[PDB]
Amino acid sequence: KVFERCELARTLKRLGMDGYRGISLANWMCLAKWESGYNTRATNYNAGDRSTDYGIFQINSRYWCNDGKTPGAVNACHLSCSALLQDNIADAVACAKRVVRDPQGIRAWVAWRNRCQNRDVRQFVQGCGV
Ligand SMILES: [Cl-]
Ligand SMILES: [Cl-]
Ligand code: NA
Repeated sequence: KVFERCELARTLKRLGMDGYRGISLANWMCLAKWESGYNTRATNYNAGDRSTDYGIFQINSRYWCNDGKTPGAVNACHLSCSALLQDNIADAVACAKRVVRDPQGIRAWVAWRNRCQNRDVRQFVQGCGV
């Protein structure tokens, strides 16, 4: 499913992402936008290290979910990577919460550093009623 901006904004708020571990809703929106374009079925194979990024938040199979084919990987979210490709983002959200529970926080995603950090991100939630 390809989420519409405000539709996604409201969904994340309901799932309790606003201010989770100090991260504003607008930052989560910026992350989803640059990682997948709000697309839940987005998958990206990294031929460089044999891992794959899954779903709306492009969560990596090396540490977070299990896809069985990534070498020396763990499954911190305790989920099959397939769970991260559903239209319902409840699981992807539970896993993203797990990711940011680590010391790096939102910085775990290099894309956030490149396109969201130190920028005016208000635009992602304007007019959405959140
Ligand atoms: Cl699962
Ligand atoms: Cl599994
Ligand atoms: Na894994």
